[PDB]
Amino acid sequence: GTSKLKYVLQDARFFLIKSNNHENVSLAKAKGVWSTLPVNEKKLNLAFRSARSVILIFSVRESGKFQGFARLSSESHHGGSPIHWVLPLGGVFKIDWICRRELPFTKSAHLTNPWNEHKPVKIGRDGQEIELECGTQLCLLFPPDESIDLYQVIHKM
Repeated sequence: GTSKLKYVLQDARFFLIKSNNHENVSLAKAKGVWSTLPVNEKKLNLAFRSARSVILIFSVRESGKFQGFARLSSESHHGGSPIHWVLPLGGVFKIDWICRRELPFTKSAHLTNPWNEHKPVKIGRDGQEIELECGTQLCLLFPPDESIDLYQVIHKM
């Protein structure tokens, strides 16, 4: 169903994450981690303290798709196990995946983001915030990921 998903997204904040390659998203999906440039790191840390859920929605540049979405489970921290990103960096955020399935941009064409001049939600720099209603509807468009159990995510809220 979609009910636990809606509960997790209630009053969440949403951020568009743009990755230059698939390898980094694959690493994030396998290890449950993300890292971003300091300007976005500071914004995500502020959001994590201020909201019940902070949701990252991932898109690989040139792919024409989103690759899934995840919820922050920590602020950024240094000194952990190093991650061999493919680089073109601040701390590491732990994340719990909510959906690991892809969504083509063709299916999000009816959603515009008020915080980016009402451009289609697919358009945005890495770290662009997505307004609550746009972000909720975007997450609800993804195919259901029946491999994930949101019971444990709910307990971290």
